[PDB]
Amino acid sequence: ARNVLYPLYQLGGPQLRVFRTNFFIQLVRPGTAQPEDTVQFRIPMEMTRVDLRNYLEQIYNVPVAAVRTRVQHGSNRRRDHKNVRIKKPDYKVAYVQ
Amino acid sequence: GIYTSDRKFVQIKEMVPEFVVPDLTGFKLKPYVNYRAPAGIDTPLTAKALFQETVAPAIEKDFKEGTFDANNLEKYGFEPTQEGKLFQLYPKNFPR
Amino acid sequence: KFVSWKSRTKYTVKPVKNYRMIDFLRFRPEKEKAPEPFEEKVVVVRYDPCRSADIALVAGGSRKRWIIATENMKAGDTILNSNHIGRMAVAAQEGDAHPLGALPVGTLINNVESEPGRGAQYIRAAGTCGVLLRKVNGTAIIQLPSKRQMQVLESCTATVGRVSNVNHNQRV
Amino acid sequence: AYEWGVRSTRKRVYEIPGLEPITYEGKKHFVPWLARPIFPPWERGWNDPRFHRAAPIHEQTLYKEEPCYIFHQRCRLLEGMKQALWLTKTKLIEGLPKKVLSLVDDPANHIENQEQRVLDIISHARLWHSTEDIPKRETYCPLIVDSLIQLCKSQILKHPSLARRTSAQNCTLATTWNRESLLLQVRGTSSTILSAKDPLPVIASREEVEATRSHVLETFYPISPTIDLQECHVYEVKDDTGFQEGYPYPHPHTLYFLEKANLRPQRFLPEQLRAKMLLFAFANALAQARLLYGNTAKVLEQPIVVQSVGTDGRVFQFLVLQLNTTDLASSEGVKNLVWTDSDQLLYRHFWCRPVIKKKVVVEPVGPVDFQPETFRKFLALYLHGVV
Amino acid sequence: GLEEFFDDPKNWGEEKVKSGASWTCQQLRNKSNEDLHKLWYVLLKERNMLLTLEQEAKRQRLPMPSPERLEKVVDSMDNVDKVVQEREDALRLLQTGQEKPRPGAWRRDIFGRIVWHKFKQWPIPWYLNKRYNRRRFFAMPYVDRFIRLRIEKHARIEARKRSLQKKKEKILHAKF
Amino acid sequence: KYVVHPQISALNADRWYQSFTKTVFVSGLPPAPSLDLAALRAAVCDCILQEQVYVRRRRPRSLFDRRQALASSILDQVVRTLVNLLAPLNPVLSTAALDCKRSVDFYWLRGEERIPAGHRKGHIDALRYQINDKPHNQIRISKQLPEFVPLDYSIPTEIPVMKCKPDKLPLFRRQYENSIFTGSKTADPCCYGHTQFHLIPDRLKRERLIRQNQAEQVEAVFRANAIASLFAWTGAQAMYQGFWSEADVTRPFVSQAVITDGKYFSFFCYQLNTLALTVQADQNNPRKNLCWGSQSQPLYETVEDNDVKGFDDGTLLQIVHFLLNKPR
RNA sequence: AACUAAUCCUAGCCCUAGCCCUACAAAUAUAAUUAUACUAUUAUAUAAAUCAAAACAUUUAUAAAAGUAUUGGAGA
RNA sequence: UCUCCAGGCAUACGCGUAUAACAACUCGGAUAACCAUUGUUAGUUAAUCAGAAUAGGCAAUAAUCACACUAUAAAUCACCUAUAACUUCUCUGUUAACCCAACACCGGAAUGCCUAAAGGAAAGAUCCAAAAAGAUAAAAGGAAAAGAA
RNA sequence: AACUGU
Repeated sequence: ARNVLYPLYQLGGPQLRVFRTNFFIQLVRPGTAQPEDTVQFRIPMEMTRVDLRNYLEQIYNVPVAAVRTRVQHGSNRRRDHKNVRIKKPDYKVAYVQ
Repeated sequence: GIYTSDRKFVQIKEMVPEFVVPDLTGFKLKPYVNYRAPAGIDTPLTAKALFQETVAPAIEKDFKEGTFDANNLEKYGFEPTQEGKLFQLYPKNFPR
Repeated sequence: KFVSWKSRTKYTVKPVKNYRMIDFLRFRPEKEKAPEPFEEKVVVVRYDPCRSADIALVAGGSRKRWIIATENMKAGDTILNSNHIGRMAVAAQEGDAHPLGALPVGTLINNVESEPGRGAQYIRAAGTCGVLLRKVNGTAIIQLPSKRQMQVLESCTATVGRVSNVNHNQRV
Repeated sequence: AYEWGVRSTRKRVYEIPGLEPITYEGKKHFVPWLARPIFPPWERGWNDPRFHRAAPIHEQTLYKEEPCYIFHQRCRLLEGMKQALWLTKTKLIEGLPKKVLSLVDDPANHIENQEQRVLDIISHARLWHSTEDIPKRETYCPLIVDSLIQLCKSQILKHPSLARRTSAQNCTLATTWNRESLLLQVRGTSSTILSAKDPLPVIASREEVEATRSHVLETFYPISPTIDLQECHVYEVKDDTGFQEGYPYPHPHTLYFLEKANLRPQRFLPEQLRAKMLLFAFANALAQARLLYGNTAKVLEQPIVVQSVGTDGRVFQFLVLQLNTTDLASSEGVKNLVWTDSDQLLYRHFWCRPVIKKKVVVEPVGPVDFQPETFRKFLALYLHGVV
Repeated sequence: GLEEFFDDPKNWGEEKVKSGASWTCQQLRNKSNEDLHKLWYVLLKERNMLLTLEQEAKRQRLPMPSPERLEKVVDSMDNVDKVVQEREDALRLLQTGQEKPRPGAWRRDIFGRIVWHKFKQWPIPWYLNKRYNRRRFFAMPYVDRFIRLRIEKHARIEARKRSLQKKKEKILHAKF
Repeated sequence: KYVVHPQISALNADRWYQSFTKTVFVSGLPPAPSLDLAALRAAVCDCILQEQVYVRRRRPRSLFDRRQALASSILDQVVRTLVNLLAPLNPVLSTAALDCKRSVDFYWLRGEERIPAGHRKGHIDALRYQINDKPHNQIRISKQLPEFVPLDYSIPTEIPVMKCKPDKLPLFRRQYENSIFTGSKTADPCCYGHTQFHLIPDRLKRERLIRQNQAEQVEAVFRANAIASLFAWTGAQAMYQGFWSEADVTRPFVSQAVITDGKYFSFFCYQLNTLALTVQADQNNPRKNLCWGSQSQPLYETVEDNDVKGFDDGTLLQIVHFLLNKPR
């Protein structure tokens, strides 16, 4: 879940459970050359790779062997008619084996 | 997780969320609804409506029977505190 | 409120990250001794980065501590420290700490204290020597490096001899 | 100026009766227009080790009024040898045991190409072992001892009886005993405690053991025997031989202690090393005696013999200790017998790289003024009790 | 499953995919609490596939078939949340009377404005939390001049508003 | 140049290393004095009980290295006693050199790539690699071991080839010294060696790998480490003999390696036939490097009281066979 | 009838009148906008001078009675 | 493929998409070609590379291959004793011909490796003006070699 | 002083 507040943990505190997930992910054809078992995903920047591992394993029942994630910087060179820089939204690319 | 001394990460299992996934097998509710399906008149649930639907019948029956007292208000559903529940309405202590 | 760089819990004679913790109260009665004449060994005369004069490591009995070095202080010397105020003057060797009542008139001294229990504040620089101008009963006159001749009680502690770099004033 | 007090620190309304001043406690934050509230101690609801503070020694339940003086590796005795003798109630005989000297007199004991193999090992231990041009004592000093032990251990071919002993890894030796009513404890570690199934042969006869009664422990006024020892008020009474009970080799043959500090100021003096060895060697022997004969205080009918070797990779110290008495409460009586060989130089100097002076190779990559006698003395201790 | 991230193989290459109306709020309210939780994931799964398909379309520089499908799902997903939130809000008010799930209060900043400050949970209390005390919730004396300026600024805005209306009125006469 | 980790968790890691090295890994052991084998068990039983139950040492502060530290101590002791017990039977071991956690280095080029961007766009650049390994223990001798198969031996099993670049799999190129090292300097007389001992960390151990679902890769982790260490180590000796890619070895370089996960023990044999992996030197070479490895096997079952139960001599026999083997 | 150019009417403003006023998420004063401990936490002096006195020094405003008396280097 | 030139590669700092493919040929490059411009899409993958408990007790002796050898310019937490905790791999950085100098500046810019295997092109075309600038050469002479005052 | 296209 993104854009939400998570409970602070103290010693002996309850296990963290997300009953409804706001994370939305997109499977993308590999831009680079990757092994066939490897799968690329565009995921929210606040998601952890463990969350993706749990996300795929639980919601989609997909077995995962390895995960590699990268952050792609969004170009801010573009400017509008007023000469105000336009920033491409940064996205996280996750390589899941 | 928490980073200990020497800047070494130590994952806290409690702080790592566990995705509770509902069982969608046999569930008739789907991404879309037919254009055939007529819309229902919106009746949002409120504290008064929830009290009327759930709490009012119990108190009404007890009041007529005479078995109503201030000590047993929690019996009708009052929670003096939200502590102890996995989901606390206030302060909110659970993720969506 | 500033974090002290002298963060060592215990006084030590080893260089401290180096800086050596100096002691300007010469007569601190060390363990297993009475408040009476006791002797210490000048183990090594090293240089203190945080002080102008070079420090002499004085080790006696069960306690080791750094101190400022006098003109002739060198490694392996034996230095005496006495608190007893004898009826007659106590034998004085260069650099030894005794009450001004013990010291004899005219001896060059250093690391003197203006008031009893104040601690050494004058003649701690290189080449500075205070002359014991006069001595009577429990009173003595010490010429401090500021050129102020001051009279103090005999309880004040004076170390005989000039400070190291004896010819500092003679530098040309 | 001498400052009394750490130099670091240097460069109505409430009393009124009938009403209480208002404070920003309700605000939950400081505001200049409200008085400072009085805050009671905070309760976290759980115990945090990060913010937990160890209680002072006196508050501890294990606190004991009597002070227990504990000696460890870093402890350095002010009097060195003299203090160690008094604490351990031992009598010192200069040189190694007569038996040990005779062990290497046998030609079979001498290793084939012993000097050459030692020379090669020293060169390997200093230069060839690592890719660094000039390895430091922190590295080569542990290695040279291990290589020499292996070279000595290779003699199992000549003497199969050497298979009866094995070397542990930094076992812990500890004992507690009283000297003239002074509570003394020695805590020791490090070494490989070479242990054999049988005790090392007794060096001194019972008549010599009784002769030690004449010997008197030297005293050093005014300094106390407990100087340089860690004064402990929270302690537990323990005797440790370095192994749990049932160990196949209950008898320790040798106790090795190495000083690999590269810098001389970081290196303990040879006298201090032997003093540390004496206390540590004494503790291990005492633990064996207490286990065998219980906690009773008496003259030992069968002395316990243990050895210790201390080296920094260039200087080698050989120590042999025989425990003759367990009645250590008194300062006079039967005394333990210790044989000491000190300042045995394997080599005066070693050049880790070829030394070219005036375009001439004055010094090769090898030990300078190498003394094979030191290894022979080392070999004598290792083979003692087998050959 | 991986296949769930993708559309029906038959639907691939189609101009559009036949889909119905989005879930309305009342129908979701009629559904049970457990059903609502189950539905959200079902709604989400289609959204991810549509989002998954859309990104591939962006990579291929191709249009997304039946883009209204994604909007319908989002409407269904959004309607679910309010219904679930409404039930949570009703129970919270009854048991505690709090109109907000998170503790909060109105506080004055250093600029003299009054803003709702949401309280934060801390492992330590505020009085032993020096940093929290370091945080400023008080207005300086000089802000009184700013407050007067703010009142004057509001009056100026109304005066400018009348000027804006006057110019619009002129053209109304000119146009008509 | 790429920085290669001998022990890695990558899928098909053994295949990846073989492709860069041109090593063929045949499953099983290579084609081929009594010492009271029962006595070794009793001696080894005491050694296991010695460290686990008898030796007294300060507890580690971390509390996580305790399991790893214990495994190292028992393995070292068994090795130490084994050398002494085997010394009377084989005098070669007396002259042999045993290395404790010393590093093996090797540097070689396999594959190529074209720079796609930058000031050097379009220039062809070879893929540079480096393996630095520190085997738990290894035995170095001054005489080459008996060859396990004749030079130029060809088998149907083929070297792997990697679809993706080494970068795609986690492997990062860094500029630093190129090193080829046998575990000791060229000055050291022992320019050959018998066996290598490896201890796998907890992260790569069988229990974690099975939990991670990479149970099949447990052998791959075993295979990758063995192939990396032996090839890197064996190649250095041939370089110490003057042989390089264009001066490929005239005699195959052969040796053994054992990898243990703390409980299971695996035995590996490597023969180095080709020093030519550069395109120029490999342009004309029919030889291939051959590796023979055995699956990991438990050495004992459990430690009860002061008596270890279920010790497996079969693994011990392989160690006995390795220790007794000497050059012909 | 030519290229460069030019053409236009509202964007809004201004002054009085009237009126006072009392109306997403997430992150943040730590280093503001850094999801949880550190480190206690904080604005404001006669209003002056410039200026006038042709400089400059005390000094120099900021309904009728009446700009009168008084005051003032009796001068601005 | 030929002729010729000879500081190259990493990290730090800074920059922030200038990266790459495609499509454009107007504007930007201090002129074009060609793109560094314009538009579109892609990119940089980390358990290993990089960034992000407490209280007491107690420490004399530089380095220089540290040994000898001296010296003056003066140069070294640990470990013990207790208390407390009790099974961990996430987050973030990763592209580029790049930065500070108004610029695709001429200079400014920390460190390691290495000196060509790395990295490059002085020629927009034609003519062979004079004059001017730089370089080389001198019959005989030598201020109209490097020594003295 | 020599030296050299100064």
